[PDB]
Parts: sequence; structure tokens; C-alpha cells
Amino acid sequence: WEEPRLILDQPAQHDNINKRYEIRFGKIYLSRPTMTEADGTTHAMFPQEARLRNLTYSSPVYLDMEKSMFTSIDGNKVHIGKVPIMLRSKFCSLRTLDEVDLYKMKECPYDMGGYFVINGSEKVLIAQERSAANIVQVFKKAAPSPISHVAEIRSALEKGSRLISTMQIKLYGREDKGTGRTIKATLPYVKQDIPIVIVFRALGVVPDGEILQHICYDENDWQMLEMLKPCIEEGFVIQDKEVALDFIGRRGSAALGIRREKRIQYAKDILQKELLPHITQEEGFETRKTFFLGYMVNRLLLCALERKDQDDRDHFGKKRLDLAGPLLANLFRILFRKLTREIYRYMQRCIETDRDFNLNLAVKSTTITSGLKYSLATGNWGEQKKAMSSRAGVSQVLNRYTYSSTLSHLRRT
Amino acid sequence: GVKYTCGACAHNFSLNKSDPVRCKECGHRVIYKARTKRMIQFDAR
Amino acid sequence: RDPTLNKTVKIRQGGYKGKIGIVKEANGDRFRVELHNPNKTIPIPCSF
Amino acid sequence: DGSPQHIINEVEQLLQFHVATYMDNDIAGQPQALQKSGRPVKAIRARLKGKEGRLR
Amino acid sequence: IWGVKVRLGKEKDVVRQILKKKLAREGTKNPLEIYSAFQRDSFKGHVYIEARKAEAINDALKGNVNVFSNNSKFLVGIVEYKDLLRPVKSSDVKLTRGSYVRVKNGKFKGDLAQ
Amino acid sequence: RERACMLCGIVLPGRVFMQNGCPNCDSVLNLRDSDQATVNECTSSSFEGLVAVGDNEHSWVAKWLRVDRFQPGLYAVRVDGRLPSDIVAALEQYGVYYRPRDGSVI
Amino acid sequence: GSPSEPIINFLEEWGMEPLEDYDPAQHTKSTRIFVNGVWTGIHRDPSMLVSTMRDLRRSGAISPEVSIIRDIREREFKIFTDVGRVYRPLFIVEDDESKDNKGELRITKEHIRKIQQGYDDDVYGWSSLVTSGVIE
Amino acid sequence: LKHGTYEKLDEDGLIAPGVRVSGDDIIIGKTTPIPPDTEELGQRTKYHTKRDASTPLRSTENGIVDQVLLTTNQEGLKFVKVRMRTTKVPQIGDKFAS
Amino acid sequence: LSNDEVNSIVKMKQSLSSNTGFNTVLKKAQLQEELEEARDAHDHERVARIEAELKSIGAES
RNA sequence: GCUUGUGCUGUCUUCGUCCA
Ligand SMILES: [Zn+2]
Ligand SMILES: [Zn+2]
Repeated sequence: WEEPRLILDQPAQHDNINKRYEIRFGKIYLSRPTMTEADGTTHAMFPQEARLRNLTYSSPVYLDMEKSMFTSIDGNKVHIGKVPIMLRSKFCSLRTLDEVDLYKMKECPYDMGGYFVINGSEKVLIAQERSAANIVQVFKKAAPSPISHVAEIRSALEKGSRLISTMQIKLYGREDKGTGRTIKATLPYVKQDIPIVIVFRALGVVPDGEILQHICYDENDWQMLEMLKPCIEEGFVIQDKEVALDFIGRRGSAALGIRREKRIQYAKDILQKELLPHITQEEGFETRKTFFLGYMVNRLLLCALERKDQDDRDHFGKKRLDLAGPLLANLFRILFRKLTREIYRYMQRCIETDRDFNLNLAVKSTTITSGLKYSLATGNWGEQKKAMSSRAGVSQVLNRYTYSSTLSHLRRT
Repeated sequence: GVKYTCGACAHNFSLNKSDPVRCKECGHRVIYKARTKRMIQFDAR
Repeated sequence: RDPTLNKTVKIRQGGYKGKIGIVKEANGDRFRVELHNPNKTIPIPCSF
Repeated sequence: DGSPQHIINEVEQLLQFHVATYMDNDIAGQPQALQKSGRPVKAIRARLKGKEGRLR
Repeated sequence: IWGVKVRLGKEKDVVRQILKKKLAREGTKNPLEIYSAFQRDSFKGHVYIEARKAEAINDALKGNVNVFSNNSKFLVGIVEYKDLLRPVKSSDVKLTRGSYVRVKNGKFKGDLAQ
Repeated sequence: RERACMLCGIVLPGRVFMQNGCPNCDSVLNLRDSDQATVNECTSSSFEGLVAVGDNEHSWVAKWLRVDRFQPGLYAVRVDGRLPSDIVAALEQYGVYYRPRDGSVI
Repeated sequence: GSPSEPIINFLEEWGMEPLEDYDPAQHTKSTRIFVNGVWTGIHRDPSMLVSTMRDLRRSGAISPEVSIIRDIREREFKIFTDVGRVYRPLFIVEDDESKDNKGELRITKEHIRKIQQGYDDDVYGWSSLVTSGVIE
Repeated sequence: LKHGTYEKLDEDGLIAPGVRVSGDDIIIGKTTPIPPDTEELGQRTKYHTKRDASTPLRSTENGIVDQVLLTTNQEGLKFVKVRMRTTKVPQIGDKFAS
Repeated sequence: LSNDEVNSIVKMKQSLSSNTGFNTVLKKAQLQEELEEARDAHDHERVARIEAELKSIGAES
């Protein structure tokens, strides 16, 4: 449901008829794992059979696709792939079986599950440790560099927990060197850094006093005001919202020659979206973005004035662990986007012939099936062609030399 | 000519290198060869 | 080629009396017989 | 057969690229020559350098 | 004259689509302001359009899927204009009766035949 | 199935030439009022260099191919085969000189 | 992972004021409130708010794996419902000064006897201990 | 063919459980077809049409065949698994730890 | 025998099969899958019948 | 009259062993 609508339009003129073709994705249906033989029959699969015959313990996934034919003058379950099933989970066949049928199924009652069976080989996903998102971290740059402190934040949307953008606020100028200690802010899809006053005005707060009101929270602290003074002096050249947005729009890495109004619209787009996306995405909600910018600049100043130590990178409460869930979610997002692009390409090719496509031919379940199977079998957590420069060892063969080693391998990070 | 045993119902049968590898009675896809007839001796040590 | 290669044999004399084996190498009288339980192969004259 | 100078330049640059990546596939500032599997091509230079190279 | 890279085997398809759009938009408020377009079998992957403005080229390529994502357009040199339309292997004049030729395949593969 | 008219250089389907004739060469070949004989001799299905012309008058390509006085459509740079001598003599009777587009004559 | 919408509803119910109604000159003593790293509002009586949030979490109203952090030194109050946070359980010591049980564990021999039996005296397992406020 | 023995195989090309196996001995017999040479010049029963692709036992190992599994793969061809069992008695050079 | 003939013989003996532990476990698993399908479809009538059938088949020793 | 056959992949990845 992240991208639930594929859209194809065709302003046919061959009596102008504007036709829109669009397909919607509905419900997801899952089943218990099944095994399909060469003679064509099917039967319920159990993990011992998959281990003995070098099968993959996986279940089919069905998706409801609804097709509509929009025209202006001026659909059932499709199999999208097979997902490997983790043993002893809610979707495993061994979850229900009691102690006696577990013995009849040749399963050990001491076995705990938590692994997958790909081609008869037991694979365990290793938890990946990453830094937390949506937190401001202030660091000190080393001596052979004009930058003395940096304040970086990585933003991730709550739905899906996926990284979107990274924004930094560098503090140029060394102690007693480089004249003024200007504060430049790095922005996404912008080729060169930007002083904080210009972007602050671009968000829609012009007066310098209110910029200081947003940044600082105690007027008697003359030192932070002194450190902000060079930024005010540098940004004094810009004094209006619209010229500030235009200045944003010139450096926005877009195609050369864009007109001024379109540049301003592009700046408005790149400012509303992709600038601190975790805060908000709608228009006219930039007050919170200005307050958060003031908070980041305040943290940068507090660290720069030796009032606080730089953030501990190795602190464990600032780290996160990715279990089977998030890793499989990222992998499935990539594979589903690939499948959607394939469906789009096939639809574009088919509209040339102008036929009432079954829609059970556009979908290639082999994409998701092979991608998941390859990633779990080899441990390379990405597309097969993208194996170079990709994370490796995320999936390993389960250790079975002794029971304690199996437990340790199942609880590793 | 060669004896087998089903992996599910432990039924014995034979194959002639032309039948599908399946159990006759319960249709399991997993079968095992029977133990040889040669003499088996151990040194009890 | 001797007619005794790859044939089940029993030892009748010496320190391995009454042990079942299989003849693997037979050049001149010194038959090489693998022992069913000890994972080893031993030389032995054909007389035994 | 027929010589549009742009097409000559394109195909001759392709020939130069092939001859260059046949001997050195670690050229800085340009993409490597890749195999159909996506792995980079093993050039003659890479056979002679490193711990696993010819010399060492 | 501008040349634009396209996908292999779709050059004639792009030529026919350009002609169809030119005919359809003729007599309208915003006709396709081009003059001619063509391609050559030997010069694979190239489609040459004769116009006067780059915006006309962009309008002509608009709505086509065989054109690659990047605007891979270049200005053809004026001297190359005659070379782009020069003929090739045209002097030849069909097969001549009485000549001796060899057979490519079949039961008489390689036998000389008159 | 498409054929390239030898005289004017236009490319149209062979059945279009049989049913409707060549829209430009009809004044001197009478292709619309002729049998498959004249269609086969004056149009060839083997060609190279598909050309689409939008504006005959101002296109330098049209002047270079001598097609600036003809109907816009599909054109061929090179056409295999030449017009027969009797058709050439008939065109010379009409006062029109025929320059072959086969490339062998230059 | 847990949704943050009930957390925001509880915070807005208990006197949190949004950012648009915030003046840094006027609010020289208010506490900034963060939810999943997003500054969502301010409050002037953080003690009552943190007590109410902690009591709600200990009663099962809020999910037990939600983080409730009060930074007194920096005047911040942070809440995390993110996925991937590593946690461990601990006994809760009755810290209420007004209570007689101050300085003593909340878990008693009655809880141990109920755990050994397996049911409450009008299933009693680990989750029953967690939602009774003796473990968090 | 290989240098090991083939007399321990059965008619179906598989060894039976309970048989002693030494290094290099053949436990799975498999052949692949090969387009015959000019041996159709006359070789009544001794013209080669197959190439050997058998599986020998590891040269450093020996033991008893414990269990032989026969089934079919996902595609539909035959599929075999042979398990060998042996006993390892402690000796000089074996590693122990507290 | 062919694959179809073997499957027909297996189905015939399954019809003749009074009881077999492996087949009872497979049937109970299939019934559990049908039960979760009925529960997810909010069918309050089918699930009672499947529960009654499972209760009749179950209670092993 | 009947004679004994003569050998082996590559490239990555992961987990380990003994020092350091
Ligand atoms: Zn059976
Ligand atoms: Zn004509």
C-alpha cells in the first residue's frame, strides 16, 4: 500500500479522447507452505521433507489487483511470489503440532525454530546494528579542516522505517582563523552549502531578531549571540523571502535554464519535502521546521562553546538492531518496486497491441521468489546483479555442532 | 531386484530401474535402501 | 589378475584369526585385506 | 563503407577503452569493465600485484 | 540536423511515429515545426531529424518510449550532411546468369554451381 | 508488405500502389490506372534508408533527394532496381528526365 | 514498534501546548517534549506529566516497551516508540514518599505464590507481573 | 573410470547400508552420455558411449554405510543421499578442554 | 506404472485407509489451515464445525 | 583361453584453528 496505484495515460488523437488506465493493489493473502511435484499434484509441506529433498520452505503470496478504465472526452488474486517461512512462527506448520505429532513428523521437541530452510539448508538471519534515526548528533571535525563542528541528523519516516535524507549544519572557520565563524547548512539536492540566515528567511521568517528568538532561548548569553553575529552580517545581503527562495533554486542541481518562477516553485518543493521529512510533509506547516532548525543550531552552539561534550558515538542507547522483520521488509520493498516496474513496462508494450490483457501475465512471481531465495541463500542482502558493493554475511548457515552453539548463533548480532 | 523401504509407512517393495521413486501404498516421495546381506562383524572393543 | 580380488575372505591363522575381510591388492602372495571393523588394511600371505 | 565522423569517434573510443581495460581495469576516474555476471574483468595488471599476484 | 540515440531496432518505428505525429498535428494551433527525419541501416542506433530549433526536437521526441532518458542529442556538422545521405553498395547490379557460385547449405553444401 | 516507388522515391504498401496508385507518379506512370506489371516494375520492396518528410518546400533533405515537389510520407534513400528502357523513353516523350535513385548513377 | 498516535493523544490530553503557541521569551522554564525525535510541544509541569505517563505504562495503558525519558538538566522530555531498541526488565522499588512502602520492592510473596500456582485468586505469568506494575 | 573399486555398488548404482567403505571407493555410480566416436567401424559390445561421473569416498576417511536415501528433486530427476558412520576413539594429539 | 496410475492407486488406498498416524497429522494440519482461513474470513459457522471435527479426531495418547 | 581399467574445475563469501 506504499505505492498502491500504477497509472498510464494516453491522450489518443487518431476526436480527442483522454484515456487513463490505472490498477489498484488490494489485500494480501497468505497460505501455509505447499509443495508442487513434477506430475502436477500438490500437498502440504513440512520442514523435514524440505531438509531431506533439498526444497525451500516457503509459502505463496496473493495480491488483489483491480483494473479500471478511465476515459474523458475533452480483477482477482494474482500470485506475486513465494516468501520463505521461519520455523516455529505463526505461519509455520509446526506451530500447532503438539508433542506427539511433532515426534511423528520427525521433528525434535528441543528444536526452537527461528531459522529458514532454503534448498534444504538451514539459514539464520544475523541482527544488524545501526545508528538511530531522527536524533541530532554533534561531532567535532579534526584539525586539518576548516570545519570545527558539525551537527548531522538522518531522517526516517515512521511508516516503514526507511532512511530518506541526511541534513548537516557545518560550522566553518577555525578558532582565531578564517575571519568570521559562519554557519553554513547543507541541503539535499543543492550543490553548495547555504548560510543559516538565508534558509531561515526562505522558510518564511525574515526579521533577524526572530531568527535569534528561534535559535537562542536566553537573551543574557552574549557569547552565542556574538557567534551568530557573523552569520547575520553575511546574510544581511538577502532581506526578502522570495529572493531567498530564488537563491535556493539556482543551486538546486536541476536542469540549467529554468525560469525564475519555476526555480522558486522548485525551491518550495525541495524545502517542503526532503527537508526534515520526519517532522511533516504538508504545506504551511514550516513553523515546526523553523523551531527544529533553531534547536539544531542551539545544540551546535552549545557543543561549540565547550558547554557540553560531543555526543558519544558508541553509546548503546543510540543504536538500533534490525531483526528478520526490517531486513525482509527492505528486501521486499526493493523486489516489489522491481516487479511494479516490470508490470509498467509490460503494460506500456501491451497497449501498443491494444488488447484486454489478463493481468495474470504482467506479474512475474519469479522476481520476488528468486530475489528472496538468492539473498537468504548467499547472504548478500541486495539485488543479485548489485552483489558487488552490497552487505554480505547477513544470512549464515546455522551452527549445529552442539545445542549451546545453536542457541548462541540464534542470539547473535 | 533391489529392496526398498518407505520413509513414512515402512513398507517393503522392489524397483526395476523404470518405476517412479514413490511408495506403492501411501505414495511417499522418500524411500530408503534395505540393509545388505553380506556378513557384518565387529571386534567388540 | 587373481581370482580372489574384491572377494570376501576370512583369516585362519596369525594374530587376526577369524576376522572377515575383503581382498584389495594381490601381487605376490602378500594379499592386502581390509578389515571390516578396524578401519585399516593389513598385509597377509595367501596361506592364511 | 561509410564514415560519419561522430560514429568513427564513438567506435574508436570503444576500441581504445577495450584495449585499455584489457591491460589495466583499475583506471581511476572511469567505470570498470564488467562481466555479464557483474564482476569486474580481471586484467593483466591485476594478475601481477598484491599478495596473490604473480610476484608475491 | 540533430541526431538522437535510440534503442536498437526501433529507428524505423521512431521515424513512423514522428511522421504520424507530424501529419496529425498539421493544421493545428501548435504543429510539429520540423521538416524531415530519417535513419540509416548502417548507422545503427541513430535517428536524424532536420529542423531549426531544439524545442522542435524536444516536442518531436515527446511522447516516445524508444528515446533514452538522457537527451543524447548532438549537432551534425554541415559537411556531414552530404555524407549522411550518400549511397552504399549501390553500384552492384544483381546476379548474372552463367556465373559460377558456391552453395551455402543443403545436401550440396560447398559444391560449385553455375 | 511495403514497396519503394523507383521514380519518385515514396514508400507505400504494395496493395496501396495496386488499389490507389502512387499519388505523385500517377501523372506520368498512370499507376492508379495500371496493372501489377507497372507496380512491380516501378516499385521495389527492397530498399534502405527510411525517410519521413514533413515540409517538402524548406527541407534541404527533400531538395537533396529531389522529392520537394511530392507528397509527404515514407521515402527511401536507395532503391534496388532501375526503371526499364521503355518507361524511360515514355518519360522522355513527356519531356521529364529520369535520374535513377539506385545510387549506381551519379 | 508501536504507533505514536495514542502517545500524542495522551500528551495533548494532559496539558501539552503545541509549538505554534510557544514563545521562547515567555517560556524560559518550560520543558521541550520530543516524540520519536520530533519536537511536538512544550509543558510547564513535567513532573506530573512524567508521573502520569509512567503510571499509565505500568498499568498496561501504554505498551511496556515504550521509552519514557526525562532529562532534568537539559529541560527535555523524550518518548520513543521506535523499533530496534534493546531493553531488559528490572524490579520496581516503591519511590513514593507519601506511601508507607517507600524504599521497598513492589513484588511480594503473594506474587511469587501466584506465579507458582499459575493463576490469580479472583493464567498468571510474566506478563501479569509486567502489567501489575512490579516489573518494567 | 576412476582408480577405485566398483564391486560394492548394486544394480541401481548405489551402495547398500551395512557395507564397509575405504577411501576413494565408489559409493554412487553415475554416468553421462557422450556422442560415440568412429568405433562404429566395429566394436560388438565394447564401444564407449558414456563418461563416468561417479562419487568416490574421501581419501582420508573410512567407515560403514549407515543409510541410503533415494528420492526425486524439485525438477523431477533422481536424487540420492548416502550417510557414512564411524567411531572416533581418543588418541595422542586429540584436543580437550575444561 | 505411470505417475497418474500411482496417484490413482494411492488415492484408492487412502479411501481404503481407516487410519494412519502420518495421514492423521497431515489431515489435522490441513484442518488447522482451513480453520485459520475461516477465522480470518469472519465465518463464525464454519469454524465451529471445524473445531468439532478436530475435537473428534484429536485427544491422542 | 582367459586377462585390470589409470584422474579434476574455477571465483567469491562466511565460519573457524595457532601465533600476534
Ligand atoms: Zn509408504
Ligand atoms: Zn512514385
